[PDB]
This record gives sequence, structure tokens and C-alpha cells, in this order.
Amino acid sequence: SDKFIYATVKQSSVDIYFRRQVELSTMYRHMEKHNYESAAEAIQAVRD
Amino acid sequence: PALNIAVLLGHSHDVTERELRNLWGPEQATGLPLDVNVVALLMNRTDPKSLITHVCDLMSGARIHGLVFGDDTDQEAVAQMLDFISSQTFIPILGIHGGASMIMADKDPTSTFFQFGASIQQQATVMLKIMQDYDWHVFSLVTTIFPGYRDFISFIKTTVDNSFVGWDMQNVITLDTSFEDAKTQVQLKKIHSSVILLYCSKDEAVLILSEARSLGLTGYDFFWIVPSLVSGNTELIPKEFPSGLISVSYDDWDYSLEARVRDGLGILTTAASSMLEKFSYIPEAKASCYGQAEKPETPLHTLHQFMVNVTWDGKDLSFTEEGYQVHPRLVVIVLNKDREWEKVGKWENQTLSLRHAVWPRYKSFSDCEPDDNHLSIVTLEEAPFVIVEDIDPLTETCVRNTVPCRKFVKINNSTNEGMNVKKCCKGFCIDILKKLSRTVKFTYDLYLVTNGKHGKKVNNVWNGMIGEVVYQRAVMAVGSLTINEERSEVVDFSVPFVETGISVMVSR
Amino acid sequence: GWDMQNVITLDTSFEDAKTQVQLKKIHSSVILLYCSKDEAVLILSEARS
Amino acid sequence: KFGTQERVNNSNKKEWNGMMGELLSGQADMIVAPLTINNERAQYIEFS
Amino acid sequence: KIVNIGAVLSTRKHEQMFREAVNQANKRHGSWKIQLNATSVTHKPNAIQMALSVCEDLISSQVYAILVSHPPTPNDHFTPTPVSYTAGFYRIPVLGLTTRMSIYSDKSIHLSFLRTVPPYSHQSSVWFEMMRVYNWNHIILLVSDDHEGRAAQKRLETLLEERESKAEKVLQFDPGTKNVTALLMEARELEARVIILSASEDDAATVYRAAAMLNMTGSGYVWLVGEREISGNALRYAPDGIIGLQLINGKNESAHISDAVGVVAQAVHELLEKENITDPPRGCVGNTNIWKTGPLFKRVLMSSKYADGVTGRVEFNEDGDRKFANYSIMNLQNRKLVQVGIYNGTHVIPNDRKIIWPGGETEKPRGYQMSTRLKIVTIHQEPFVYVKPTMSDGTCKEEFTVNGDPVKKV
Ligand SMILES: *[C@@H]1O[C@H](CO)[C@@H](O[C@@H]2O[C@H](CO)[C@@H](O)[C@H](O)[C@H]2NC(C)=O)[C@H](O)[C@H]1NC(C)=O
Ligand SMILES: *[C@@H]1O[C@H](CO)[C@@H](O[C@@H]2O[C@H](CO)[C@@H](O)[C@H](O)[C@H]2NC(C)=O)[C@H](O)[C@H]1NC(C)=O
Ligand SMILES: *[C@@H]1O[C@H](CO)[C@@H](O[C@@H]2O[C@H](CO)[C@@H](O)[C@H](O)[C@H]2NC(C)=O)[C@H](O)[C@H]1NC(C)=O
Ligand SMILES: *[C@@H]1O[C@H](CO)[C@@H](O)[C@H](O)[C@H]1NC(C)=O
Ligand SMILES: *[C@@H]1O[C@H](CO)[C@@H](O)[C@H](O)[C@H]1NC(C)=O
Ligand SMILES: *[C@@H]1O[C@H](CO)[C@@H](O)[C@H](O)[C@H]1NC(C)=O
Ligand SMILES: *[C@@H]1O[C@H](CO)[C@@H](O)[C@H](O)[C@H]1NC(C)=O
Ligand SMILES: *[C@@H]1O[C@H](CO)[C@@H](O)[C@H](O)[C@H]1NC(C)=O
Ligand SMILES: *[C@@H]1O[C@H](CO)[C@@H](O)[C@H](O)[C@H]1NC(C)=O
Ligand SMILES: *[C@@H]1O[C@H](CO)[C@@H](O)[C@H](O)[C@H]1NC(C)=O
Ligand SMILES: *[C@@H]1O[C@H](CO)[C@@H](O)[C@H](O)[C@H]1NC(C)=O
Ligand SMILES: *[C@@H]1O[C@H](CO)[C@@H](O)[C@H](O)[C@H]1NC(C)=O
Ligand SMILES: *[C@@H]1O[C@H](CO)[C@@H](O)[C@H](O)[C@H]1NC(C)=O
Repeated sequence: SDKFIYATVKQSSVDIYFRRQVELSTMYRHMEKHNYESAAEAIQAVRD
Repeated sequence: PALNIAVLLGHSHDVTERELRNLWGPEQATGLPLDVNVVALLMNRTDPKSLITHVCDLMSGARIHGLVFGDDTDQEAVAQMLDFISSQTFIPILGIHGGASMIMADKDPTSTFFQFGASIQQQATVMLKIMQDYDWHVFSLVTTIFPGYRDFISFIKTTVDNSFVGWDMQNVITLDTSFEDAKTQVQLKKIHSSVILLYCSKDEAVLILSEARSLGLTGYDFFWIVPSLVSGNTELIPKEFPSGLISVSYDDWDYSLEARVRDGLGILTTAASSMLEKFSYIPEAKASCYGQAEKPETPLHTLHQFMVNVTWDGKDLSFTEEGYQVHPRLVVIVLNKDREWEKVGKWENQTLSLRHAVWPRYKSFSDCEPDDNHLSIVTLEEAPFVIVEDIDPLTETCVRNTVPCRKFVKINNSTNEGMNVKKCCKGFCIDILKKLSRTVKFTYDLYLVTNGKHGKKVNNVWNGMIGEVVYQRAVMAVGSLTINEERSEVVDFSVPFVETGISVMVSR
Repeated sequence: GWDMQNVITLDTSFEDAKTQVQLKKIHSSVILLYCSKDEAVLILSEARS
Repeated sequence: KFGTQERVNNSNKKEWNGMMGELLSGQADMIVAPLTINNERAQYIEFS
Repeated sequence: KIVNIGAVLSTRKHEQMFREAVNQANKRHGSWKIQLNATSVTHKPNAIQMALSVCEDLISSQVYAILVSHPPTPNDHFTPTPVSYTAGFYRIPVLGLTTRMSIYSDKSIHLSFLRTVPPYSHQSSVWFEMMRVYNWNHIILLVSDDHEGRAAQKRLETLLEERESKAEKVLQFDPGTKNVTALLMEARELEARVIILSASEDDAATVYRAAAMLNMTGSGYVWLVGEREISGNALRYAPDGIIGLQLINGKNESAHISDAVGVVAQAVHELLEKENITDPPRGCVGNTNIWKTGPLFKRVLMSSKYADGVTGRVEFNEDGDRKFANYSIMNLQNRKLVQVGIYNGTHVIPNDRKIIWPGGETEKPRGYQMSTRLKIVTIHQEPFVYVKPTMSDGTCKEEFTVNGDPVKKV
């Protein structure tokens, strides 16, 4: 949905894994707009 | 300053010298700092001695700073000769039509000779674009020892290796010689149902296609895509060419000769204007071809670096370093059931626009087996069963677990017609259809219904998927179609693969 | 649990357009052939090719 | 970036970014980092 | 009955010996059925003048083939380009005697052009054999950016693809670059010590001079080059121990004239035994149609194997170039080229001479030198790779774990 926002590190192994998967494609399109530049920034964003 | 541009043409065309001069009379400040004195000339025939004498007389008398050459015959040698002449006179020459328009591979570095044509690389790019647009990812590659085949194969391999599309290039076949004798049947017999990119000459493509028909390689499911090399002269068509032979070529239908000459003059004038803005003045032409002048002869300023950045009235006619047009006017033509080359698609500003969104099946020959394993299937979008989405932005093709489906979307409500946009359909019913295709061994052309909605009898006329099926516009209706008494009376239903009654949903 | 993929009958000649699209349909590793010796020679030569 | 095959905007060429591109371009001889082993990366470089 | 054969030759005496060779071939084959006329034209300084002269003199004489060679002047900037174009209009076969440029191997440009000398790109084949003989798997190419360098690179990579191996780096420099130290510096940091050069004499001299200052010509390095890079100015600055090639009769006008005349006479005799043969066009002006049997004549010529040639067994491959030529491998020992082996049609065979590799050592240098200074790349991941700013003295403060052991930092 638009309330629960989730993402991961841009251009990383998990991004490739979600791109390759056939079932999860929809939620991949949810993460491509919120992917973070680094893991530390994503962790900080989760923290606050 | 005055810029003298010479236009050499042939008697085959009906254009006259007065018309060529009048072509440069638009009078809207075509050249801001300079005017162009077009001098026209018609030559009976093109051959080394007379061609050289004509060009040298033009350079000596008219003192031309450029040239626009349009040849009538199909002599591929002429282009080479023109290049040579340019390297000996530094006259910027433009190949417009005929032999001068056939792209030569490696021009002399010191020669300013540009051609109105598409190289084999651009033709291969257009062919791969056709294949990607029609989802013909699996393909073969049959070439011969014809010159330039190595570059064609190398470019195809490079484009396949550097693309996100599947591009399952099954094999590469190089028929050295003795197509019917031996050592070629063995290679040609391992090609299965796929797209066969063929690179050879016309007189040799005839033999290759005859052998392929003898080997049963020209069915409904075999698509032979070829460059302009084998299509050649559209007027003459061999009986060995199968119908549906897809080819790409420089368009001689819409791009008229007058438009070609106007574009060439515009290119030369814009390059001269850019040189005037950047450099000091127009360099005077060389004194003469003959005499063996003792000088390096290299001009201080030339038009070579100014033809790469050219923008005429509306079109971008820029050239590359090798002398190819950056935006060639390429057209994709097929050999229809009437045995005439019918234009299908076009290649404009790096986009391939195709008339047929879905590829029409072409009967290759009169004795070809009838098409029975190919079916037209209707489908309607339902949220859990048939999900319709757009094409993948990354790979520009339908994603995994999803199948192409053409939706007839109108331009707007103002018009009473539309275009078929190829979207990607998935879901429960689409998975069922894929399994059915795998098991029953049939191919399908999925397409969304635009007449009605799930089927209904209005004025004794069925709309929707039921209407499409009953009126023989489709073979089956895969979707969220409920078995009914009247529908079963009208059409024949399969076994119900999911139980769907009528039920009432309320807010808790 | 036999898996009998297809039945192929070579009614036409063994070199024309037919019996090439038919013979290409064989994807199994076992082929039960039935013909005369003279026809077997031609069919096996075509299969080897 | 850890590394992911992306299309460069010109000529539509596949290219590796991050550590993958650094190693494949010769700028680095080894990647001692949390580099996940997957099929996409293993086709071009080889993991221990 | 009389059959004309044209020859654009460097000097008058070359034309005389061409006529003598034509007479000898006519005597050998027999002039009772067909007599081989021989017309000759000296080269002209202006390319346009030469393209007019071939029309006025050779084409107007209704010739069947044209034998073109380089002029006596040392300049060789694609001299047979006029002829190969003009006689290429009518698909009249053209025999190149001593033109070793790689552009003429492109049959899409020079439609009807054969030659009895392999182009400068086929030298790469020899290099490959050396790699098979001395077991060199890591190499560096220094091809130029023109058509010749690209052709040599393409041929070498095509050969290497059969070995499922690739050159470490293919460095390309524009022709006539004064400063090339950047590419050489880039090459030095690599591992491969087999440096292969494909460049003109001036560019080869520039590369040699720029590599001398970088001490890249010392012990452990091995240089493989062609014929242009050990001839002329490039030989003046050539590093010692360089290994180059030399075609046995590449600069011999008379032998090539004789064998080309012999093979063209045999091809003419074989062709005139076929049906519906068409006479060649007479005069360029007023005749705009190609020779009908021109392609057939060229196909006959490419499929003809001269038995006893002065330069050896004359054989043309699919590209129309000479096949199975003899390359005399030369090594620069004490500022003097000595033949340390010869590459025959397929294999390299050495001789009693000892190869002195660069640096003066006699033992065969290894292909490369493994680097023990790995360039490591890391990414900032908190549990695995902490990264912290350094203090002002260039290091960062030493810490200790809970056990008191110091943390190892780089
Ligand atoms: C080949 O035959 C032609 C005649 O068909 C000869 O061409 C002329 O020969 C004379 C004397 O050698 C020259 O002065 C003329 O200039 C030639 N005509 C032309 C084209 O101008 C030719 O000599 C014969 N070849 C030989 C040397 O025997
Ligand atoms: C040739 O080019 C190289 C690379 O540019 C020069 O090497 C260095 O170039 C930088 C500028 O990019 C200078 O600041 C350095 O002083 C150069 N170091 C040296 C001396 O190698 C090189 O100097 C150039 N050589 C010539 C004579 O043009
Ligand atoms: C010269 O070229 C030939 C091929 O034309 C090379 O092949 C050798 O040919 C000889 C002919 O008697 C054979 O006996 C050898 O067995 C062939 N080579 C090998 C080692 O298999 C030959 O190597 C070249 N050089 C020589 C030694 O003549
Ligand atoms: C073209 O043909 C005409 C008629 O034969 C002739 O008069 C004219 O000289 C020819 N063109 C030129 C200039 O050679
Ligand atoms: C040259 O190319 C540039 C690319 O941005 C373009 O903006 C400019 O208009 C071109 N030169 C002309 C036509 O003045
Ligand atoms: C061609 O298409 C590209 C991509 O949409 C666009 O950027 C370009 O402006 C187009 N050129 C024209 C003028 O059609
Ligand atoms: C415009 O839309 C209306 C429905 O609002 C439709 O009835 C009408 O046919 C449309 N116009 C056309 C397609 O002529
Ligand atoms: C045409 O398209 C526009 C797009 O904004 C839409 O608003 C309008 O309703 C459509 N109908 C007409 C006027 O054709
Ligand atoms: C295109 O690619 C180049 C090279 O990676 C990059 O520098 C540039 O920013 C890109 N442009 C865009 C916005 O796509
Ligand atoms: C060899 O040349 C290099 C070039 O940088 C230089 O640094 C080095 O000191 C030289 N070694 C000798 C032999 O003096
Ligand atoms: C050229 O070859 C011939 C025949 O082999 C020979 O007699 C002549 O001396 C050679 N000339 C040179 C300079 O190589
Ligand atoms: C040679 O040409 C004749 C026509 O003059 C033709 O009948 C014959 O078949 C040709 N020979 C070949 C190519 O078999
Ligand atoms: C090459 O060298 C051998 C050495 O015996 C010589 O006899 C022969 O004529 C040459 N053959 C070729 C391939 O030119």
C-alpha cells in the first residue's frame, strides 16, 4: 500500500534477487521508487 | 561570399536543370551569411573517365565548394570512385540516389564523401528491433562468405551480448560454397522453428531460400529477416522468395528524389554557414585535378567536422564519423500474398513504428501446410484472473510469467478508430492458457476484447468475449467467463476449472 | 508408464519438405523404426544427417 | 554501490557499477567485502 | 584470339621484364590457340592522372587483368587505389604485386583485387604461432587507430578466440601521435610482458622512443613486431632484442611479376575453355556496363594454384590475398637484424642462431610477471568494514577490543 513503505539498498544483491523473482515483481515496483543509496542511510531512516 | 554547389543527376529521372536550380529558391534566408549558386548537370551514364572529367570540369569552371551526386544505375562501384575523387579534390560530395547511395564500408580518412544510406550495422539494429517487437527472441543466423559478413555477424553477436532481452541465438551458419552439393545441408538441417537472419547477395539468397524450402524451412512459423542486400531492386522479385520475407531498406517510396536533393543542398549550406560562423571564410576550391601541384594540399579549414552537427528545417541530418547518417530513413517491407514488396514499418529517430501490432500470418507458398495450430484468443481483464500491465521499462519486452496481448485502445473519443498497443497479460487464466499451450501444443494470439464486457445478448447480438467467439473472431475465450444456460446454448464450454457462483459481499 | 511421444509415418519421399519437419519432431532418445531394409538405409542416413 | 548490471544510456550497453565494475575494469584485483554470491555476478567474476 | 593483359609498373625495365615474362608464359602454354598481348603503363604522380591513364591506355586496349605495383618513390600511400577502383568498375581482376596494405583485403570496397603478397594483418598469424611455440598466453597489443591497426587487431583476436583466450589489453593510439607515454604507462602497470606492436614506421619509432625512457625495453620484456616496425626510421630507434618479421620476396618486383603473369596466363587459358565467354569492355567512355564474365574470371583466379612459382606456391584465399607465404623472423642483435628462424606456410622453424631477448639475456623470458601488490576494493559496511577519518598525522587512533587485543587497521 502507500502507508507501509519498504525498500533496500539501490544496486545491490537483494535488488537483483527481487528483479529476478517472478512472483514478487509487484512489490519490486514498490521498492524501486524508495531504494536508498547505502545501508546506513536506510537503517537511519528505519530508526526515525 | 558565394557558395557554388553542383548537382549531378542522370537522364533516368525526369527532373530538369531548371527544376534543380529552382529547388534552391525558397527565399526565407536559407543561408544567413552566404548565398548558394546551385549549378545543375545531367549525365548520360556514369563511368570512371567521364565521371572524373565531369567532376573536374565542374571544379575548374564553376569553382564548386561542394557536390550533390545522384546516380540512376545500381552500380555499387560508383560510390567508391566518388570517394576517391573526393580524396583527390577535397570537394564535399554527397551520395543521394542509386550507386552513390550504397554505403561503402571504410572511407578514406582524408576524403569528405558522405552518403544518404544506412550501413549494415543500422540495418541489423532495425532487424533486431523487429525481432524484439514481435517477441522472436530465439533466432538463427545464416551468412555466407559475401563481403562484410564478418562485420554483420560481429555486430549481431555484440548486440545480443549487450542486451537485456533473451536473444537465444541458437546457431551461426556460414555456407562457404556448394549450397546444394554437401556440407551445407547438414548445417541447414539443424535450424528449428525460429527467425533466420540471412546475409548474402540476391542471386545467392535465391539459391539459399530454394534450398531452405527444399528442407522445409519456410513454413508458417519460419520468419526470414534479411537486409536490403538481398531485397535489392523491389521491382524484380524472384519466385524463390517466400511470402512474408521481412526486409529492411532505404525507402524509395516516400523519400522522393527532389526531397533528397533539397536535403543535400540544405546539409551543404548549413555546414558552410557553420564554418562561416566558426572559421573565417569559405575556402576556394582546388585549382584543378591535374597538373600535379606541389603542395600538401590539405585545406586549413574543411567541412568534415561541420557535417556531424547539421540541423536542416525540421529534420536532423547529422552524419557520423564513418559517414553514415545518424538518423537514416529506413523502412521495413514484407513480401505480401500478392508477391509485391509492401511497406510495413518505419524507423524514425531511433524508434521502430510498425503498422501491424500483431504479426499477420503469411502463406509462404501455394503448397504450404494450412495454419491450424495458431489460434486467436479473446480475453477480458479481471483483477485476480487476467491482469493487464504495460511493457517492462527495463527490457522493453513482456516480463517473465506474462504473455503479449494487444489492446485496441482508441486515440481518443473524438475518433472512431484506435491502435493496438501490445501490453502484457498475466494471472490465473493466463497461467491456465500457458499450460494449455504447452500441453495441447498450440500457439495463440492473445488479445483483449473491446466490443462488450464478458458477453451479453442485446438485440439478438452477442457482445464481449461470447460475441467474439460466436462470430468466429476468436477460437476460444480464456478469462473469467461464467458457464451459463444461454451461453452454453450459443458456445461450447470446457470443464469448469474454478467454482464461481453468485454471492453477496457486505461490510462487516 | 510409457511415454509414446508421437507416431511418424513417412508416406512421401525421404528427402522432400515432408519427412524433414516430421523427422525433426523427434525429441526422444529412443526411436522405434519399422520399414524395409532399403527404406531403413535411407531413413537412417537422413537421421544421421 | 555493491554492483549491478545496468544499461548505460548510450548504445544500450550492459555495464557493472560499484565494486563489480571496479573489479572487472581492472581498477581492483580483489573484493573483500560483504559481496553476496549469486548467479548474475558469478557469470563474469568468480567468488571464493 | 589475341588476349590483352595490362600492367601498371614502376619503371620501364620492369615493363620490359613483364613483357619477357608474358612471352615466356605464352611459349610455355602455347600461342597457337590464344596469344597473350602485354600492355604496360608507368605510374603517374597524380592519382586522377593515373585513373585517367588506366582508362585511356589499359581499358581502351580491352585487357583481361591488370598487374599493379608500387612506384619507385618510397612513398606508398595506397598507390593502387586508382587502378583497383577504375578496373573495379568493370570487375576486371587486378593483381597487386607489392601492395601489402590491409584495406585492399576488403572485397566490399575493392571489388576485383588480388595480390601475390599477404597484407600487413596476416603477420598476426605468425605472432600467434610464436605464442604457441614459446608458450606466451598474456600479451599487450599496441595497434594504431587506423584501418591497418584495426584489421591486425581483428585478425589476432579472431585467432585467439579459437584458443578461448584474449589479449590482456588492446591499446590504440591515433596515427602520428608525438606523445604516446600515457598508453605505455598504462601498459607498464599490467602483468603481461609480451608487447605486440602494429604501427607505421614513424609511429613505431615514437613508441620505441617513448618506451625507452620508461625502461620498458629491459630484461623480462619481449617485443613482437611486423615488417614496418623494423624497417627504416623504426629500426634506428628499435630496442635491442626485438623480434620482427620480413617477407622473403615482398620487395622483389621481378619474381612477383613473373609468378603473377604465370598464374594469370594459366587462369586465362582455363577460362577460355568455358562457354558463353564475353569480351572485356573497350574504353571507359561510352561503356557503362560491367564485364559479364569478370566475376567468373576472378573466381577462376582465386581457385588457381600456380605449381612452380619464383616466390613459391601461389595460392589465393577467400579474401583474394596470398596464402602460405614465408616470413623470415628477424631479431635485432647488436643493432643488426639476424634471422633467428623462419615461419613457413604453417609453422615456425628455428635455426642454429641463438635468440637474444631484450636486456641481453639468452633464456626465454616468461610471458608475464605475477603482481604481489593487489589493488583491494572495499565498501563501508558497519559490522564488516568500519571506516573512520584519520587523525592529523596520517594514521588513526589505535583501539583495543574487550580482551585488550589491538584492532588491526589499514
Ligand atoms: C597490344 O596490342 C595493342 C594494339 O591492339 C598495342 O597497343 C599499341 O601499341 C603501339 C606499339 O607498341 C603503341 O605505340 C600504341 O600506343 C598502342 N596503342 C594504344 C593503346 O595507344 C600494344 O602495343 C600491344 N602490346 C604489345 C606491346 O605487344
Ligand atoms: C605526454 O603525456 C603524459 C600524460 O599527460 C605526460 O605525463 C604527465 O602529464 C601530466 C599532465 O597530464 C604532467 O603534469 C606531468 O608532469 C607529466 N609527467 C611526465 C613527465 O611523465 C607527459 O609529460 C607528456 N609528454 C610530452 C613530452 O608531451
Ligand atoms: C612447413 O610447413 C609444413 C606444412 O606445409 C609444416 O608441416 C610439416 O610438414 C612436414 C612435411 O614432411 C611433416 O613431415 C611434418 O609432420 C609437418 N609438421 C609437423 C611437425 O607436424 C612444417 O612444420 C613446416 N616446417 C617444416 C619442418 O618443414
Ligand atoms: C550525352 O548524350 C548526348 C547525345 O548523344 C551527347 O550529345 C552529349 O555529348 C552526351 N553528354 C556528354 C556531355 O558527354
Ligand atoms: C551543435 O550541437 C549542439 C548540441 O547541443 C547543438 O545544441 C547546436 O545547435 C549545434 N550547432 C548548431 C546547429 O548551431
Ligand atoms: C525521437 O525519439 C526520441 C525519444 O523519444 C526523442 O528524444 C527525440 O526528440 C525524437 N526525435 C524527433 C524529433 O522525432
Ligand atoms: C464519445 O463518448 C460517448 C460516451 O460518453 C460515446 O457514446 C460516443 O460514441 C463517443 N464518441 C464517438 C466515439 O463517436
Ligand atoms: C481527449 O483526450 C483528452 C486528454 O486530456 C481528454 O481529456 C478528453 O476527454 C478526450 N476526449 C476528446 C475531447 O476527444
Ligand atoms: C548518461 O550516462 C553518462 C555516463 O554514465 C552519465 O554521465 C550521464 O549522467 C547519463 N545521463 C543521464 C541523465 O541518463
Ligand atoms: C628506468 O626508467 C624509469 C622511468 O620512470 C625510472 O624511474 C628508473 O629509475 C629507470 N631505471 C634505471 C635503469 O635507472
Ligand atoms: C628478385 O628475384 C629474382 C628471382 O628470384 C632474383 O633473380 C633477383 O636477384 C631478386 N632481386 C632482389 C633484389 O631481391
Ligand atoms: C552460356 O550462355 C548460353 C546462352 O548464350 C546459355 O544457354 C548456357 O546455358 C550458358 N552456359 C551455362 C552457364 O551453362
Ligand atoms: C618457404 O621456405 C622453404 C625452405 O625450404 C622454401 O624451400 C619454400 O620455397 C618456401 N615455401 C613457401 C611456402 O613459400
